[PDB]
Amino acid sequence: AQYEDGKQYTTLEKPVAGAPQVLEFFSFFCPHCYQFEEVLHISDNVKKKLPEGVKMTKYHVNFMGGDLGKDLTQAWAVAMALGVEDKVTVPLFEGVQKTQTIRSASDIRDVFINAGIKGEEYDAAWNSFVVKSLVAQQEKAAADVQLRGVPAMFVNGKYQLNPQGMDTSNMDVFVQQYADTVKYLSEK
Repeated sequence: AQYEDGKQYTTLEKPVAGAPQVLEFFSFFCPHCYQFEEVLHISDNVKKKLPEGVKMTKYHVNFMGGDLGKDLTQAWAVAMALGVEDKVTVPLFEGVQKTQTIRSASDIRDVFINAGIKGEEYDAAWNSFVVKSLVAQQEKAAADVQLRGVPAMFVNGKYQLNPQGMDTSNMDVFVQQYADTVKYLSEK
């Protein structure tokens, strides 16, 4: 076939019930994640090709960058709770990987302040049990698929995208193949 298990995707031997339709994992420490966000805009091109009725979920992971890695997962929870993902994603990536000015939880906070979120609102969110439970969700979703690498995308908790099985001559063509693959899997 044109799409083949083990080539553009793999099947989880242990399907995850009740999983989000399109579930993406990343880390601000993850160099291909940076490319995926800044250069390729994968998440955005996937959405443009997804059906009607399909929600997209994106979670941060703990296993990169030790203590700061965990801070970043909590910060991403704050971003989801406040609905400010699209304002902090780029400065967090650049602060961690480009300028390397994110070295503590306080520096993470600075990124949110500079993006216009008020200190009070940030600190209240950061310490909230709503964010606590949002951190729990991120961990449990990653735990469900025993995740040891990012970037990763899973469709309906049973298929996992396999970008190594796609040509990277052309960045545009790679993205469309990736997105078309998500669409196919979606309709599966």
